[PDB]
Amino acid sequence: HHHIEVLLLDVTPLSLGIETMGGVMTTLIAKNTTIPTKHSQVFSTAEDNQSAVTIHVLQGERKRAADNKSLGQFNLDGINPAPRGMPQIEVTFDIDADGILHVSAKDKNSGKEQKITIKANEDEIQKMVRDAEANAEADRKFEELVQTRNQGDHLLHSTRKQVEEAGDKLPADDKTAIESALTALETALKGEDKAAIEAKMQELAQVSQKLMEIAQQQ
Amino acid sequence: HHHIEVLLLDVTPLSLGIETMGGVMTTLIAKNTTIPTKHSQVFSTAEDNQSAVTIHVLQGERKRAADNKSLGQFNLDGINPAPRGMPQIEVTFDIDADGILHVSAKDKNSGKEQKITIKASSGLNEDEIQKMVRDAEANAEADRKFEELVQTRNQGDHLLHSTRKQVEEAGDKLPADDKTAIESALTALETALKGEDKAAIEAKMQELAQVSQKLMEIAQQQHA
Ligand SMILES: [Ca+2]
Ligand SMILES: [Ca+2]
Ligand SMILES: [Ca+2]
Repeated sequence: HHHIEVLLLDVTPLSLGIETMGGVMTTLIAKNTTIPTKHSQVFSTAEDNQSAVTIHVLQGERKRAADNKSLGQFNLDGINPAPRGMPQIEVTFDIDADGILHVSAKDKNSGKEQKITIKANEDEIQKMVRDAEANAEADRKFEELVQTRNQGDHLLHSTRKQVEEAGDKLPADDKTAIESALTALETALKGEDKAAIEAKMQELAQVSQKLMEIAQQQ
Repeated sequence: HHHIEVLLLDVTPLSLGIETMGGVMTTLIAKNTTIPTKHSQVFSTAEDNQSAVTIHVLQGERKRAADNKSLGQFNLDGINPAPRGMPQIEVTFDIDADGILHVSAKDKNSGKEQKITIKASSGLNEDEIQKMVRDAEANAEADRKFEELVQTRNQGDHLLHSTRKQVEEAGDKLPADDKTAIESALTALETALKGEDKAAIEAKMQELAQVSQKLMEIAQQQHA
């Protein structure tokens, strides 16, 4: 008989994750995930030629990083120069039967690896859960906003880089409309309105058609 | 000394897991998990001295394994003899940036390892994805009931086998009335396991506990 059975030794009381760009908690191990378990996800740099990243370990159901429990922090340095998004940093959360959490960060290109060990009531747990359930909508809105923001900032930077290396190819009126749309996006990014930013991204995208060809023709 | 960001925004459309004992889907990677990601969990054999396990890979939200889509299957052979629950088999689901799912299984005692690669589009299409979601919300209560029933059944099966082993395990320092009453409770439990009622089975487990004091004592002395 070829059957396999689930070992259930324990469950996690709260979500476990790391802080990512925009000050948001990104979950590696969700609440009520069976223990022992090993989850890992791949992340990247937020800047061109960024040489190091900070892993800030968080516990809780809130979306804003400061609104959760801070478990620990460590750095991964020696990341080889590359555009943002290029380096691949694998972050692993490993929970054993002892309930002891191990967090590691590993660069796949350079092989460099760093890690920490994190040790460790019901009233505080339930307070965190209730507090999360009370603010749930604001938290969701914040999360979506952050994602939209990072996307927009990316769009802004990339479009400006291609505009600078475009000339003198890129024509007059196109460059004017593009720069105006870029300014518009930049102002939208400071706001709390997700829809306005989506709108500005779309607007910048619709005056940007020629840029693609120009960069492609070399 | 700067910010770290999510590499891809892509997420898994449906849960990914394997079939476990009782024909139930156990999820390794939940629906809407960001990619690339790697999840691993430890499982074991369901029978004594079992030499192999079948890893049956499933995609979907249903609790009955067959109600989900089968992605692929492979066997992990060469498992050294041991009681059920003893071998430690680590199953890993790894989705890369390309969205390709790699499933591996490794027995820790024997070091044996087997794996398969599952391509995208060997899963459900967008329409099928939405259909699966609807079907799961429609059947959620029944699926949950089936799942709980399966867990209860497996606990009961364990108790049955273990108690019968204790009788087998010496096991006749056990007197007249006791062996009979225990075997009767075991038969009652075993027939209850055939039923669809979780509470009835739990009841038979407790009742079996009420006839087992002498077994407990004898075994306690023999081990100690
Ligand atoms: Ca099975
Ligand atoms: Ca994960
Ligand atoms: Ca950060």
